[PDB]
Amino acid sequence: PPLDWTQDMGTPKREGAPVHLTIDGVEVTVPAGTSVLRAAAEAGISIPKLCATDNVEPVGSCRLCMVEIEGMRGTPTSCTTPVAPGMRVHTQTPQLQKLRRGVMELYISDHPLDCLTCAANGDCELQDMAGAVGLREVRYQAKDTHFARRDATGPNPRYIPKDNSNPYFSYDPAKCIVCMRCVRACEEVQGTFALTVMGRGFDARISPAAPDFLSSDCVSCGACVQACPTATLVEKSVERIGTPERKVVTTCAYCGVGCSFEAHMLGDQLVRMVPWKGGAANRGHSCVKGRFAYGYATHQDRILKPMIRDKITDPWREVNWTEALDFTATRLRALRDSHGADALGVITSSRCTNEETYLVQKLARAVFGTNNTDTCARVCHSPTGYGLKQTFGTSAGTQDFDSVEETDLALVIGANPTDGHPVFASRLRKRLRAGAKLIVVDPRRIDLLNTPHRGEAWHLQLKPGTNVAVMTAMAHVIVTEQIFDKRFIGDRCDWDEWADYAEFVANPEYAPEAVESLTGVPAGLLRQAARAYAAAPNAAIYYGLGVTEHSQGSTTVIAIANLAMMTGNIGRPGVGVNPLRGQNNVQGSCDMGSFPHEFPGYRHVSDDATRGLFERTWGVTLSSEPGLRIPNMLDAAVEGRFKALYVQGEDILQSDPDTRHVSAGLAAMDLVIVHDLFLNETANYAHVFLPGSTFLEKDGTFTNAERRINRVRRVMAPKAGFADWEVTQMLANALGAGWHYTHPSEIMAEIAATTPGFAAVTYEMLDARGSVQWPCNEKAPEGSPIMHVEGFVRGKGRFIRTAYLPTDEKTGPRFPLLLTTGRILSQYNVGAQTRRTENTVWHGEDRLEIHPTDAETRGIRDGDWVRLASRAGETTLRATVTDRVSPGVVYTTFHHPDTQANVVTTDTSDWATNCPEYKVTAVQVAASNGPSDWQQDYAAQAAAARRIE
Amino acid sequence: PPLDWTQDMGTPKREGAPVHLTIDGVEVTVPAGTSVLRAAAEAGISIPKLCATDNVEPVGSCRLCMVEIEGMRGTPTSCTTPVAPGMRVHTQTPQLQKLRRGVMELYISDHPLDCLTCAANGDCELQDMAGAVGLREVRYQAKDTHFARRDATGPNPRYIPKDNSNPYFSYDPAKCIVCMRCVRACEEVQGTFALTVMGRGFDARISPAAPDFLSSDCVSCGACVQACPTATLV
Amino acid sequence: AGAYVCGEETSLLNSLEGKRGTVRAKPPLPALKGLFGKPTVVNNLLSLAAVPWIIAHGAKAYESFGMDRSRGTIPLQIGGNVKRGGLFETGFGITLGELVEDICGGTASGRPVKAVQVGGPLGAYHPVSDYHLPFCYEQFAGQGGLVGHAGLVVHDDTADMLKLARFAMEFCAIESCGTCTPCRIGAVRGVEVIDRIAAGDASAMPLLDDLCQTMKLGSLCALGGFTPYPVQSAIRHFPADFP
Amino acid sequence: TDTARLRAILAAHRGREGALLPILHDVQAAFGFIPEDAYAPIAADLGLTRAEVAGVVGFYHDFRKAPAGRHVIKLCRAEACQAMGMDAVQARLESALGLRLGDSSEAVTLEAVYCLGLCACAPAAMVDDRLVGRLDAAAVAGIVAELG
Ligand SMILES: Nc1nc2c(c(=O)[nH]1)N[C@H]1C(S)=C(S)[C@@H](COP(=O)(O)OP(=O)(O)OC[C@H]3O[C@@H](n4cnc5c(=O)[nH]c(N)nc54)[C@H](O)[C@@H]3O)O[C@H]1N2
Ligand SMILES: Nc1nc2c(c(=O)[nH]1)N[C@H]1C(S)=C(S)[C@@H](COP(=O)(O)OP(=O)(O)OC[C@H]3O[C@@H](n4cnc5c(=O)[nH]c(N)nc54)[C@H](O)[C@@H]3O)O[C@H]1N2
Ligand code: SF4
Ligand code: SF4
Ligand code: SF4
Ligand code: SF4
Ligand code: SF4
Ligand code: SF4
Ligand code: SF4
Ligand code: SF4
Ligand code: FES
Ligand code: FES
Ligand code: FES
Ligand SMILES: [Mo+6]
Ligand SMILES: [S]
Repeated sequence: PPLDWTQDMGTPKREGAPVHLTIDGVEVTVPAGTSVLRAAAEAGISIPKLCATDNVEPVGSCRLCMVEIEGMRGTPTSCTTPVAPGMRVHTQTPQLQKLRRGVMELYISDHPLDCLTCAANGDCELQDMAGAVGLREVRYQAKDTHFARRDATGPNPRYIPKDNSNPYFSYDPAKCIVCMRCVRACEEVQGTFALTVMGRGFDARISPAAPDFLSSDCVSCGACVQACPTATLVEKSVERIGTPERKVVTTCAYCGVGCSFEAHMLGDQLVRMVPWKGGAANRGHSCVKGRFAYGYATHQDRILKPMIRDKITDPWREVNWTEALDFTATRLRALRDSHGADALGVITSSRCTNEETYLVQKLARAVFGTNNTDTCARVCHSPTGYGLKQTFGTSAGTQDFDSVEETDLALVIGANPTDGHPVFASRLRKRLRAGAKLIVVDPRRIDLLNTPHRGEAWHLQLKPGTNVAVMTAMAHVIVTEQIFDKRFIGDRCDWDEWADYAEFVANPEYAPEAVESLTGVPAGLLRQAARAYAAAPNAAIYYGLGVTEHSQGSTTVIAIANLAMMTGNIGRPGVGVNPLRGQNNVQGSCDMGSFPHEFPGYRHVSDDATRGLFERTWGVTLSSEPGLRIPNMLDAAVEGRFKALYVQGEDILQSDPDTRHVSAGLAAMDLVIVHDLFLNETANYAHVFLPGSTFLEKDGTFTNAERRINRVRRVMAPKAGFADWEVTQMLANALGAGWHYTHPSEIMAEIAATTPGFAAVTYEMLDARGSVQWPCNEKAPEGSPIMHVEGFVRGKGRFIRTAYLPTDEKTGPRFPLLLTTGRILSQYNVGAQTRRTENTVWHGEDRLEIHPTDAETRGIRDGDWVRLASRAGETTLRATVTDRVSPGVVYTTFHHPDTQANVVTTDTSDWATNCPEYKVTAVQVAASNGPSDWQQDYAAQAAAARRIE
Repeated sequence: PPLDWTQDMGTPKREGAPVHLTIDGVEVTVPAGTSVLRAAAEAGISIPKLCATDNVEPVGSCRLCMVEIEGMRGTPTSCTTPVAPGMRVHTQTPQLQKLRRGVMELYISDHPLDCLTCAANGDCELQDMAGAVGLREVRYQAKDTHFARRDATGPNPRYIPKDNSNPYFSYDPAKCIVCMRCVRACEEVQGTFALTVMGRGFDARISPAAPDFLSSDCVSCGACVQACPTATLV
Repeated sequence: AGAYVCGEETSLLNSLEGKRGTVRAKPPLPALKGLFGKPTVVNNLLSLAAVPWIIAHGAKAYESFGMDRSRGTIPLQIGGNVKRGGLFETGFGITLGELVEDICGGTASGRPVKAVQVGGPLGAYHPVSDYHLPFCYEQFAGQGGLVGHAGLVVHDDTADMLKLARFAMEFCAIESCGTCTPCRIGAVRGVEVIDRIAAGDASAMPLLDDLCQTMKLGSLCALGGFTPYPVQSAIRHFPADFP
Repeated sequence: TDTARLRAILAAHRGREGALLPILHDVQAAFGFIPEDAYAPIAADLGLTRAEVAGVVGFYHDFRKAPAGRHVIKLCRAEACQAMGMDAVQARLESALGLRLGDSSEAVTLEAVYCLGLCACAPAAMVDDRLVGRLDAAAVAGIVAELG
């Protein structure tokens, strides 16, 4: 396999022609740009280096990679020396030995001999490069030192006390070798310039412009802590625990970017998690959550034994597996025989693997005998799979995340990658700092707009709801003008429909000059943005929950796809219409059924040719009717004719709209099973509880946003004793199915045999290649990094006439303001995993980003308590005046359940997939002291219902 | 290929019937005579060890390979603990972490911090087993030490000057951890008993019965130099 | 903004760019990629003051002045302890003997001269014995020295070479971006080694030599690659002052 | 009237290429130092981060981190000026004011500059935007006389 994974090469890898050079008697062939050091590394000949890493560009600080080259005067550095044809270099001459010894001498003259009692013993790059060169003595009796606490005559002015402000890593400058691999990484990789070198010369010290890291502009990504060789910046888990011995490759259980980590393990005790330098999702980078927040698995609140209740008002009962399953199955069979198989249902979890998802959809279809299954996809990115299905034919992405490396423009509708998908935002900024342009259509100023060293940028600060009017105006601009590609249309798309589309869009009513009244965006700016998007050679659209989660989501997505097809930004690296999927395995869950209208493989349920194959493979008779969706489920349960429910890895209460209605519908439910790690908001209405397994104790795969199948390995052992798929098969066999799975490999084999795309998928492949894009059959064995490269999937694109319809959530006298709900970098959606970590520092209370002018009239001030008098409920929250949002707009967060935010949210939803309207709600923000009438009752219920006996 | 090559297992390999045991949640099958440490090694679960090598028979000097076993009182050593059928052992409990920390503390209290300027940097078994257990502080302000050239009020009587008589290896006792993997190797493997432990207790120092190695009964085989973890014999 | 290291082309154009004047490595030359990644011609004033003269009065005229390799007129700036200081514009090939003993007399104090430092503090200490050495790049760079902006100071017998050799490193220390180690730590350690030499230690002089050599061969720029020259010159020319 | 001045300064240097250095010069010239309450606005208007704006301020010596005294006295410490007895001038003057090299106060601030171009006039000083040369042990009298 590649060496970039196991071995830290000196400099970043370059593209160029083959250049032959002789490194210390070894022939080598490397691209022209490639340095001497990286080539020597590729040749096996290692040259000492301390300040050079692959993550960042080389700098001549250490002077330890010096090599004698024929034709060059003196001892030049390999890191900053590009290879040339026929060059004969000598890695280790006597003179160089001497010089390197001298340099290490100068280092260690200013370094504490705390080796043998330091955190980074065995994982320090100064120690091995000090032993490598062969330092045997330090002749400099130093008086001026940074580490010495007390100097002659008193305190050392240079000494800087340790900084343990950040709960995840610590900064001890006493051991700093100024090399600036922290600065370089924070600036080049992450893109948040929070570190600098304060001072000039020996007095130079790394520092953020603040007393401590926490108070600074640091988001806790640990790219400095990963790139710091000398324990200056060090994880605290490595201080408390010893330095780890083994490594295991797993992936993050967040964000759907699928950052591939390697957990460093000392026995069974997880010491830390560090990126792998593998996976095209993250090339050795991460964020706070995946990097550090993994302590929920080792939390005391975790539930480890089954629990049966028999009545929500009654207390729990710690119980073994057998009788738990017995009781469950008994009640299930009773309800089944009484009300029918359609009186049941499941709610799969994206958070889980795709194997478990397959087992669950089987449990719902084969065993129960119904098509009533669903998942988180239904509140997020369900309209995407309708729009891109109606237009292209695939309900999935279009490009990978490496494509962005070749883009020339980025159009962001309804996304905030700096929080939602940090590692994508990093590689975005990597390009924005390199000339590429940016359009942002969000109504709220995102931090992606205020990135440092930014190129050009446009910001369409519109009014929430009017997202299709803007797209229609873009289209009107591009069509009234003539910038679109006619060749692209004529080749990959249809013309007869395009003519109608143009004759419709060309109407002067959908023009930028008329929408300014309702949209709120200027006309000139919009025209300019449109022209810029159309003119650029390789533009790329990235969209999220600002389009999908609305009354018109599928429509907006369709408009966006129309744009992308018209302009010609499809079927090439650097161009495409990418939805930014959320939870891990949302793609994999949706692919493995997890929908009430399909089988694994996005095949409809009414398809006889498919139902036949599945009845043949499972040996059971299936239904042809599509099932209910969560809204339908709850409305039914309120009306009746729905009694059972098996909630897997989901919080249907806090993470769903109209908390009142969903609660009322979850209450009127004779049986509602829960299968999560922790006791949740949803388990307050539960009758049964089955523990779960974390991604550390699991084994399987995750299908991320870019259709990539990453492999998840087992590092710990299940504390409950059983993984989620084991529990699912337990239940299934206890009901009467008769499954026998001893490993998810068999399950994946089943999947491959059943649905196409995964037909060539095998864990061996995933191990060898590392990662695969799921469209991988005998044709395209390696994978499909880019979709629609050669003609679309349906065969010919389709231009659909989109239009703007006034939303039913318009605002009035008693509900003048609008509302929005979003996210933060530190905390995850419901924070059942993340509130149980040290990420409650950056965000420990949800707040309301109100506008100043909309605050003075009401009397609101930063830090005050306000009430959100809406139509579908009421809530109280801590305010925050900020010029981030526009006037007549509000922004809340749902991470914390102490504040019931989704009680404000209304039942209004999309038309196709019924994805709720989270991003628009007519509210009234007033000043108040008493929290609420709903929050009180919720707290009371949660207190009286989370009691164990 | 075999692990005996790449990995230094704890104790010599024994002949016997198949015995099944559970090492820290991992099923293992090893001959009866085989120790807990070697089985844990074969299982992938590494237990800290400094005085145990495959070349020679195990001794209970380091006390760093302690493991909590069900049915056994206290924290017995794996090196000197033969496996038994059905035995469930726990490699890393909190108490054991604490105890190993303490033992490494006692070691390093009498060891020079010449790391970063010593010959065996990266190839020392005291350094990795001091970092492995996670030592973060030494609370013993030592006055009695072997390495200190000059003690309070004058020369250290314990200090023994380096020996570079042999042109191939050198003996710096200032860094000796008495474990006797040199003695054990010279006596068990080579078969020429030229090394002994002169003294009783803290005063115990490795030595040949002669001024320097060269004048002794040493044939220069380097089995002590191969088995010395802490750069004393280098 | 008060930095001697901002005279280096890289650091200079780095300071122009709004950043901090840290010297860059040299895979790309400022000519190829300089200010804002765009090609830039970075030159000294004396070089851009002769351009008009050169192109107008005829290049063939400007080539008439000088030695075999070095061609043209240079100003020689003469300061410090010297009777007639100031500026002397002339063609190369002139011996500093003439420039310092005849043209500019001797010293202001009236004492003899023990040192004559060509170049700035990055220049060797040429004594009276080197009066037979003409002014040109090649010959001076051959005779263990340096001639740059033609700086030329003078010190009389009442000067201490120890103080000056220490000042050299002190300068290299206070004036240092801090990019590479041989100047970061090297200088502030040499400043201690020199004090130790002053004390009387014998384990300092060879130490000093090794330090100077690693500084010469390792330092990224010339602020820590020519700093050794003052030291070594003051040591090998004036040993009666260094115990 | 700090925000006003700063905004005016930033408006004066709008659109330039590498305008951080000039902006900082103007800021220092206005107040006397780079206040930490002016690291953020500069960074914002230039699109930088507080970190870089602080690093730039730290690297350069001409940018004060705190104000100086009513008067300032820079005194070369380079080779030439050293040659003709800068040490003596320094000693005399620091005895006169009672402030050693680098030691500042509310009255004055004695510091080094390492050149002024007055190399021929070896002993050279900068007192409040006034250069002085040939600083004998007598000129110091007038240096301090006009400098209370
Ligand atoms: N106001 C507002 N509300 C929203 C949204 C919004 O934008 N605004 N977004 C909607 C969308 S985008 C979605 S994704 C949802 C997300 O939010 P949810 O659908 O609630 O999913 P999670 O946040 O993972 O937590 C749900 C439960 O599953 C548990 N769990 C986590 N990992 C595992 C595992 O590996 N195995 C098992 N057996 N259980 C596990 C968690 O610990 C937790 O108890 O929120 C929705 N609600
Ligand atoms: N640290 C962290 N990471 C996460 C998550 C988390 O909670 N924390 N959530 C995960 C999940 S499951 C999700 S779905 C994904 C996706 O996460 P994103 O795609 O980033 O969606 P959000 O952050 O909810 O908000 C989208 C942005 O668009 C704005 N907007 C609001 N209304 C409109 C409108 O009408 N038109 C337009 N053009 N824009 C509008 C919103 O105010 C907001 O700024 O991220 C995943 N990653
Ligand atoms: S950072 Fe490395 S060299 Fe420095 S004390 Fe720690 S282990 Fe030793
Ligand atoms: S954790 Fe990440 S953002 Fe914070 S200083 Fe380190 S590299 Fe920069
Ligand atoms: S903190 Fe670490 S990475 Fe940064 S300069 Fe110091 S040693 Fe290098
Ligand atoms: S939350 Fe997203 S960006 Fe952060 S580590 Fe997990 S997958 Fe990567
Ligand atoms: S023997 Fe090992 S622990 Fe002792 S000084 Fe040498 S490297 Fe350090
Ligand atoms: S080298 Fe000498 S002392 Fe060491 S093991 Fe061999 S015979 Fe014994
Ligand atoms: S010389 Fe080496 S092997 Fe022998 S007792 Fe000392 S440390 Fe152990
Ligand atoms: S020698 Fe000194 S001034 Fe020159 S680049 Fe290196 S650190 Fe900077
Ligand atoms: S080793 Fe290449 S310069 Fe640091
Ligand atoms: S570790 Fe087994 S006794 Fe030394
Ligand atoms: S050297 Fe002080 S005047 Fe130029
Ligand atoms: Mo989501
Ligand atoms: S999602």
